Amino acid sequence: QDLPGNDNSTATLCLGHHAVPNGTLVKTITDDQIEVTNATELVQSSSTGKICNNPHRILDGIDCTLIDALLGDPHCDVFQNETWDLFVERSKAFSNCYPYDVPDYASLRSLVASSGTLEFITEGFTWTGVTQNGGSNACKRGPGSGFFSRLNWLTKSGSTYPVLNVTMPNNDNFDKLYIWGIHHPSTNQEQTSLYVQASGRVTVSTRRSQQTIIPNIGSRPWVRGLSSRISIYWTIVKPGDVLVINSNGNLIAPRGYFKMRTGKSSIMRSDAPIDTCISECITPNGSIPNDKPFQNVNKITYGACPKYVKQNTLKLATGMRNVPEKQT
Amino acid sequence: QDLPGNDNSTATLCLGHHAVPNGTLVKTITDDQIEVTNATELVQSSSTGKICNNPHRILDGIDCTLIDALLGDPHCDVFQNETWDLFVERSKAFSNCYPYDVPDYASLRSLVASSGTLEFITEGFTWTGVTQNGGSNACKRGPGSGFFSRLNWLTKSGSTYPVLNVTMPNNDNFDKLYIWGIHHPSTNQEQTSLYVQASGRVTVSTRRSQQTIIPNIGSRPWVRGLSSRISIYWTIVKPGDVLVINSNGNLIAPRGYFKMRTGKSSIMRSDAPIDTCISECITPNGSIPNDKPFQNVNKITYGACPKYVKQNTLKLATGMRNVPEKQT
Amino acid sequence: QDLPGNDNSTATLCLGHHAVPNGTLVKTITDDQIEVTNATELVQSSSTGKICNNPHRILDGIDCTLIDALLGDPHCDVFQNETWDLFVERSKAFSNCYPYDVPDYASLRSLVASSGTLEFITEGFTWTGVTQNGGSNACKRGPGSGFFSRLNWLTKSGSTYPVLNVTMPNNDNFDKLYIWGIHHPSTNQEQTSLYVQASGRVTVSTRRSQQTIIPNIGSRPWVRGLSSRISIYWTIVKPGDVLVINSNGNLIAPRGYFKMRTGKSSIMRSDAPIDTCISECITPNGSIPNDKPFQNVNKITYGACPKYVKQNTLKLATGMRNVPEKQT
Amino acid sequence: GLFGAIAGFIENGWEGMIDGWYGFRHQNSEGTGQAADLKSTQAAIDQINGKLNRVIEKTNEKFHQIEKEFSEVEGRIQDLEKYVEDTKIDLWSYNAELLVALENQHTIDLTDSEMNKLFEKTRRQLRENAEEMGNGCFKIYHKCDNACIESIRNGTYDHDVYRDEALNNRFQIKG
Amino acid sequence: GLFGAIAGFIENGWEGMIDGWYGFRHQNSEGTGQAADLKSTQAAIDQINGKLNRVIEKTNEKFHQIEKEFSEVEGRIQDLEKYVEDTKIDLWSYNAELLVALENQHTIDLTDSEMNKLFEKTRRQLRENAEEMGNGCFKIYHKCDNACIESIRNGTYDHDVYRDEALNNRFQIKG
Amino acid sequence: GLFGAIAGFIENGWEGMIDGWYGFRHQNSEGTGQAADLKSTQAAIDQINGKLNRVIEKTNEKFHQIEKEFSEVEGRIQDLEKYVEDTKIDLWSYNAELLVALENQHTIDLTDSEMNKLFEKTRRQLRENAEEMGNGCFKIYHKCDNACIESIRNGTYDHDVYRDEALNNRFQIKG
Ligand SMILES: *[C@@H]1O[C@H](CO)[C@@H](O[C@@H]2O[C@H](CO)[C@@H](O[C@@H]3O[C@H](CO)[C@@H](O)[C@H](O)[C@@H]3O)[C@H](O)[C@H]2NC(C)=O)[C@H](O)[C@H]1NC(C)=O
Ligand SMILES: *[C@@H]1O[C@H](CO)[C@@H](O[C@@H]2O[C@H](CO)[C@@H](O[C@@H]3O[C@H](CO)[C@@H](O)[C@H](O)[C@@H]3O)[C@H](O)[C@H]2NC(C)=O)[C@H](O)[C@H]1NC(C)=O
Ligand SMILES: *[C@@H]1O[C@H](CO)[C@@H](O[C@@H]2O[C@H](CO)[C@@H](O[C@@H]3O[C@H](CO)[C@@H](O)[C@H](O)[C@@H]3O)[C@H](O)[C@H]2NC(C)=O)[C@H](O)[C@H]1NC(C)=O
Ligand SMILES: CO[C@]1(C(=O)O)C[C@H](OC(C)=O)[C@@H](NC(C)=O)[C@H]([C@H](O)[C@H](O)CO)O1
Ligand SMILES: CO[C@]1(C(=O)O)C[C@H](OC(C)=O)[C@@H](NC(C)=O)[C@H]([C@H](O)[C@H](O)CO)O1
Ligand SMILES: CO[C@]1(C(=O)O)C[C@H](OC(C)=O)[C@@H](NC(C)=O)[C@H]([C@H](O)[C@H](O)CO)O1
Ligand SMILES: *[C@@H]1O[C@H](CO)[C@@H](O)[C@H](O)[C@H]1NC(C)=O
Ligand SMILES: *[C@@H]1O[C@H](CO)[C@@H](O)[C@H](O)[C@H]1NC(C)=O
Ligand SMILES: *[C@@H]1O[C@H](CO)[C@@H](O)[C@H](O)[C@H]1NC(C)=O
Ligand SMILES: *[C@@H]1O[C@H](CO)[C@@H](O)[C@H](O)[C@H]1NC(C)=O
Ligand SMILES: *[C@@H]1O[C@H](CO)[C@@H](O)[C@H](O)[C@H]1NC(C)=O
Ligand SMILES: *[C@@H]1O[C@H](CO)[C@@H](O)[C@H](O)[C@H]1NC(C)=O
Ligand SMILES: *[C@@H]1O[C@H](CO)[C@@H](O)[C@H](O)[C@H]1NC(C)=O
Ligand SMILES: *[C@@H]1O[C@H](CO)[C@@H](O)[C@H](O)[C@H]1NC(C)=O
Ligand SMILES: *[C@@H]1O[C@H](CO)[C@@H](O)[C@H](O)[C@H]1NC(C)=O
Ligand SMILES: *[C@@H]1O[C@H](CO)[C@@H](O)[C@H](O)[C@H]1NC(C)=O
Ligand SMILES: *[C@@H]1O[C@H](CO)[C@@H](O)[C@H](O)[C@H]1NC(C)=O
Ligand SMILES: *[C@@H]1O[C@H](CO)[C@@H](O)[C@H](O)[C@H]1NC(C)=O
Repeated sequence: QDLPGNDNSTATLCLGHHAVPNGTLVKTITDDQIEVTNATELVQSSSTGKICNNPHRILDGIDCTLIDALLGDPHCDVFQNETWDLFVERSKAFSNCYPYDVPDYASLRSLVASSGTLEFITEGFTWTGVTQNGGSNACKRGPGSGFFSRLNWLTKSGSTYPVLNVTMPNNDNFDKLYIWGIHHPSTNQEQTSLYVQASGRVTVSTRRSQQTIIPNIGSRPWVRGLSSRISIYWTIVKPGDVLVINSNGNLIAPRGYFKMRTGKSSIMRSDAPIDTCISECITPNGSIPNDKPFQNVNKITYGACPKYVKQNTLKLATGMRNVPEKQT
Repeated sequence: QDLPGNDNSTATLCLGHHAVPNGTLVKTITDDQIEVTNATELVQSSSTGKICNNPHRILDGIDCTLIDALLGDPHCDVFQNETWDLFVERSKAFSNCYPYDVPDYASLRSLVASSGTLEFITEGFTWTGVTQNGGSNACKRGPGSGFFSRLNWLTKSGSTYPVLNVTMPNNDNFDKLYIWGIHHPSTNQEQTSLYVQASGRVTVSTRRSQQTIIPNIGSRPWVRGLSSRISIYWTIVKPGDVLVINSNGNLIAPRGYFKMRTGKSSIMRSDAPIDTCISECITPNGSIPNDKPFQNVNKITYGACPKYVKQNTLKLATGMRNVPEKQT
Repeated sequence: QDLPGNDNSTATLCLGHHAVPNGTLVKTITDDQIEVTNATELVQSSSTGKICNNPHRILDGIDCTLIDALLGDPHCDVFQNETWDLFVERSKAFSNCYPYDVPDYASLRSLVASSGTLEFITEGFTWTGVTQNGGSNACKRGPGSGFFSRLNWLTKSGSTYPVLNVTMPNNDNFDKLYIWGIHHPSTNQEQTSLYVQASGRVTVSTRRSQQTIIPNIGSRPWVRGLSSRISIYWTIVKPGDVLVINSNGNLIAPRGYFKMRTGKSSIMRSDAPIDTCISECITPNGSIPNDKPFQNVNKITYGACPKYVKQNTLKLATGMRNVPEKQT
Repeated sequence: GLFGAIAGFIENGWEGMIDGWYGFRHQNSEGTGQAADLKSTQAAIDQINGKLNRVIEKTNEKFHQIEKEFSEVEGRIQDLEKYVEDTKIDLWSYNAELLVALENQHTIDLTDSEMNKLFEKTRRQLRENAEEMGNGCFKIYHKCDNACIESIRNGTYDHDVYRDEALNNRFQIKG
Repeated sequence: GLFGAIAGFIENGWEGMIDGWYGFRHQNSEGTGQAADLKSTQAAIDQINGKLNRVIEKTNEKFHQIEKEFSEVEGRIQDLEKYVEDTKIDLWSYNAELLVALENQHTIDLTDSEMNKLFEKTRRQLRENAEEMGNGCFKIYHKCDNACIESIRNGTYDHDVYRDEALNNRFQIKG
Repeated sequence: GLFGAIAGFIENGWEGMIDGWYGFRHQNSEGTGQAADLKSTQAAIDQINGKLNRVIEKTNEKFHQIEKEFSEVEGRIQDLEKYVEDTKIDLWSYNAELLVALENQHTIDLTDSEMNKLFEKTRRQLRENAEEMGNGCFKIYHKCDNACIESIRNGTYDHDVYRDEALNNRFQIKG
């Protein structure tokens, strides 16, 4: 080997690991505060406060709710034929035309909201024997009286309101959404003055369904100078089917159809400002980054968003236990 | 160093762990019966059999359902202006006044149940031209005829029932719940005898909504001597809004409003006895202790309760594997 | 002690583990592709394409939907008093009798579907003063006119339709399901021709409930030669209760009751072929084996089935890490 | 379990040890004796309690909810009410079952670990003076009276004090 | 994995071993051979089967439920029907994905453990007669024929029989 | 944690080590030095990143859903809407909480393991030439200059080169 390898010394080698002066507390199966070298947060808890207008198509409703934009309140005429990935409805929106109510407002708002288009096609309905285009001063269009742009108020002609019985075939290859309605007079006098018959009736049907609504006379609260109301209804006509509208008074008639589509559109109530930036995840509190798996900003989301959780912090340890060498 | 250790002997040291004669079987990732030194049960599976009357305010309905207590069945007059964290409804409860039905009984029962108060304010409705305070012998109050304490049955005066058109503004800063109704005569004779018009009509509305209900004449089964029925309806009027009640016959009118609130109240169907003890968790089978994380007593709970699970036992090992030394 | 005698040598012993040339990639907490010696699939992803007719009782609807089979469309007379664990409805099914609509079609289809029997008991209703057994040419039974086998169309006798007021007690110890209906004329002339009164009315009630439906005159689309429609309704009568049917025109009367039961029956829309084999799990795509815990064939299942998951493969490692000698 | 001490290289537990979960049994110049080790007993206990406490952490409270028992047959809506609750119950039942399975699995490896950690610790301390008999017992190769055994248990044993005695005994012998 | 034997101090598996999952390879003055170890092979297999069985334990059965495919547009109620089911599917999908992740993670550490437990067991048995070469091979310092190798594998090896031979060979040498 | 090296037989971490997570400090002929070990540092880092990546794997996207904030009191249907969402939130909250708990628990045992694996690896390499002082330090019983220390760290140390020097120093002495 060598010869008498005599140098009798020894050495010491010690294994160890790092430690940091700072260090973060994380939860465990056995402990709920244990300090680790490093951790990363998994709950996103803050919004930018602004709805980024990209990548999705945000339509700002300004002072229109989607239903008034659909019906055609004069002040919402801006929205005709408009489209959206997300329609934002503002707390300030207001109606300002004839007083109406929609029996299942929630379904009609949902149904239009996810269709995502207000594309309207006018059809040639021929109303014979009634006066068309009735309006009201509660729905001023310009200096004059008006009404919902997409609805046609029919009243008597001369001394008679005939039994209207019209039909419109769905000959296209898509579903047609028809919004129609009925007028509820305040007084029997009002009823006979407008529709002659002392009791109106609207029956709208297809091969698949039928709705017959009869009006209801009586005073409601004064809203924009009026105690009358009109209630809104909707009928979807499938390809190949046929619409038959039959009325003997009080019909607020459709002027055509909205076309329906199938996509990712939705609606959101939010007063957040829209801004120019790209963000996938929208929250009514403004966009949030979807880098983290969970979020605690809002349970209402649209887009690729983190999963809403009750917790506002959850730290994933990304380092060993911190056992400091003093702590400095 | 030291000198001759004449004797040079050895020693034996053995490390080990305890074991118990008894020992419990627990489930694992790899085994489903493995015996451990000790375990603790995580599924609570027994009730005391009694609803502790503390900490929540239990109201025992005795022989009143919440809806009869709300309407004011004579025998439930005990409950006027009462309040509850939990209203217990008993299987024995019975109605004993005019036969009625509530079109969405389930919503009205829910709606009142979580409001948690039967606080009633009487308002000055002025009914002109009709006879007020109608009653019936099926709703005996004392020796005489009666009706629901919170409802006012209007019939004609002399030879006429006028068109009632009244209004009551919500000027307070809270929502008002109005319960009203309509009478369905058995015969057309009964209709004209009471309400003169051969067809009644009730329209109750606010700025936001309207309900027009028309009665339905016909014989129903004899219930407490009667084939007639009254159907109950409800209208909430928001602050600043206004109620308008308009009828031309068959109106069962409100005497004021119940005030609504927002809290933790609910309703429970249970025949368990109430007792004096404190328990946070209530089950229709009686209170249960919420020390364990899971429970298997009932899926219906009120209060701080364990999570209902299908399992009736789940043992968490709180000790090592039991490897005893004797045979079996 | 032991005496070596002569040899002086050493030996080498090496511990190791197997490895396979092939080997499967599995996901982990720390890796998402790590190769193991062996794995097993936990997501069932393929159907046989056929509904095995065993162990459950599959009833093939052929060209009848359950509601037409219930009402008694002539072409569905095959199904009278039939029973099922699963009623399969086919995409090809068609109605071919009087045009009808069912206001809550979805509930009636559910309600019958889980009852699982079409057992019909005919009861002795006595209709005095009306013509019974009305039929139509849109519901041909044989060469002649007909109508739903389980319904009885009443029209005037001579010059009068009386007020029908009949009753049928539930004296048995089970619930009785009564399917009844109302006829909606196309024209007022049609109304008076058939039911004399210009406005019909049907009130069907028990001690617990009442439904009063009034008909609606008007033209609907021509369906099998007709613009009229009949709407179908249902009433369950509990043991001890009593049915009272009261009408003054337009009643389509029940001929008896379907008896209800409580079991595991359901309905499924599927065009899969039924075949003879035993399979516990049914999917509208055909039966699938329930050996695996999760499945990805369809979210619609009947029977003992694996839990539907979005994933189409999930491999459970059943072997160690594969660290081969050469490569993989 | 994972470390193979409990029900592993240590053949069985001692029903006799009542004063702690892990411990020592010796034989030495002064007779025989047993003693629990309280540091590892506490380590094992503290972990198991921590684990236990985390599982009993807050029952969340719920007040008005949906109806869950119905007396009439209603159809579409009541079917959803029943389906929302039944899928909620199977999901929480899954959770409970997987939770105690993972937990128990870990509690057995945790206590197996503490057993093995005490074994290793004792090993390290005895240095060249003892040999492992492979059943959890060390053969100490020097005269070790009760105070010597006490210092190994309370962790103050100085191997140097006995190393030449031990090494002579352990190796030299006759080969 | 956690114990660092498989794909750790043991370089790679043996594609050659077909008769069991863990085993031995030796070279002695009489020849060379290989042999599976069936006790650890079975231990690893039994745990993995147990685990496997618990996962295939009961498909629960369900009969009438809610509709899940609709042909008309209805609004509020049908939106809830669709939402109840989609949140049910994402929750079960989460469970499946987390379950095989935890499981696989554990199956690798379990088999790594068995590998290391067999290594330790063999270590303990050879006592002062062998040294660890650090790659899972022991250098046995005494003449060990095939019967000697068989006794190490079947666990009956008596170290005392060879200790003086071994210690002389192992230490003495020339330093 | 399970292996008992970190906050175990290794008393505390070194705030001084900035160039890696695990490492060596020595004291020798030419002095006292320190050095991170990059293979174990990377092993620990790669596992923790893999784990981290799996958790940030796809936010799934959702578009039209149910309403979750209401302004009127409606009864039965709105109660279900609220109940579907609240039971969805408590279930996802449960999942998040249990996920980071299992994860963290494992990240501590994983890094404890790597610490212990490096300790074992160094042990195996030094063979008969060093003794464990029981606090993570080996006492090397032969003259080991800085190149000697660097070969132990870079894993090329040949024990045979020093074995007679070491064994003489380590045993012989005077007993
Ligand atoms: C039925 O009863 C209701 C409630 O009493 C009557 O409603 C009230 O009718 C008056 C007269 O039209 C309304 O007056 C107008 O109010 C506006 C705003 O203050 C003001 O600009 C006009 O100068 C006028 O005062 C009043 O607002 C309205 N109140 C409500 C709550 O609707 C209704 O007229 C009665 N109808 C019949 C036919 O008896
Ligand atoms: C319409 O048809 C129904 C059912 O046939 C008739 O109902 C029945 O009417 C009679 C006479 O009022 C009721 O009699 C009562 O019986 C009780 C004992 O149960 C007795 O205490 C009373 O003094 C009285 O006699 C009978 O209960 C009732 N049955 C049902 C099921 O309601 C109804 O009278 C008919 N109405 C008309 C206008 O034709
Ligand atoms: C009310 O308006 C509707 C729609 O215009 C009318 O419906 C149509 O009525 C005609 C005459 O009965 C139907 O014609 C028949 O069609 C069948 C199939 O082609 C054929 O066999 C007959 O010879 C005849 O042509 C037509 O199909 C029907 N169309 C629709 C969509 O229903 C209805 O007649 C009007 N009613 C009144 C009272 O004015
Ligand atoms: C109160 O006066 C108005 C109004 O609403 O402003 C005038 C209006 O006609 C003009 C000049 O625009 C008239 N429209 C028609 C079609 O008759 C309505 C209608 O009679 C009531 O609204 C019925 O409820 O009443
Ligand atoms: C059958 O006799 C009674 C009754 O119910 O007891 C008498 C009752 O008046 C008395 C004396 O209390 C009367 N009430 C009124 C307001 O007319 C009612 C009512 O006519 C029917 O209930 C209509 O359906 O009928
Ligand atoms: C169009 O002609 C028919 C028909 O449906 O075929 C003839 C039918 O009677 C014969 C001969 O079967 C008749 N049934 C009755 C009970 O009157 C109906 C009925 O009047 C309408 O359907 C009302 O809507 O009309
Ligand atoms: C802490 O962990 C996160 C995620 O692994 C990482 O981005 C960050 O750099 C770490 N901190 C340090 C100081 O390494
Ligand atoms: C809406 O779009 C349709 C389809 O192209 C078109 O015919 C119609 O005139 C449009 N109207 C408006 C106001 O844009
Ligand atoms: C988000 O918005 C809701 C409702 O507007 C509010 O209660 C919540 O605290 C907000 N959170 C954040 C992080 O903005
Ligand atoms: C068993 O475990 C439970 C919970 O840790 C504890 O209360 C009980 O005292 C234990 N049993 C014994 C005998 O230690
Ligand atoms: C109910 O409470 C209101 C409000 O204080 C009170 O005015 C009313 O008279 C009370 N009536 C009864 C029966 O307590
Ligand atoms: C609780 O009550 C329900 C219904 O009353 C019953 O089926 C259940 O078995 C009871 N369980 C216990 C533990 O009381
Ligand atoms: C792979 O694992 C499955 C389940 O344990 C088993 O059936 C199969 O035989 C295994 N493959 C081999 C080659 O052992
Ligand atoms: C249906 O079953 C009932 C009950 O046994 C029987 O009376 C009736 O006649 C049956 N009808 C047919 C067509 O099977
Ligand atoms: C099952 O059927 C559905 C609808 O018919 C289809 O989209 C799906 O891909 C099918 N899957 C299999 C495995 O057959
Ligand atoms: C350890 O044991 C020895 C012998 O009993 C005693 O002198 C010494 O002080 C003990 N040390 C501690 C810390 O108990
Ligand atoms: C172990 O191996 C030896 C040599 O083959 C043999 O004599 C002995 O009986 C074996 N023992 C067992 C239990 O197989
Ligand atoms: C290890 O260290 C020695 C001394 O510095 C050096 O000669 C040798 O080449 C190193 N080997 C490697 C692979 O770094």
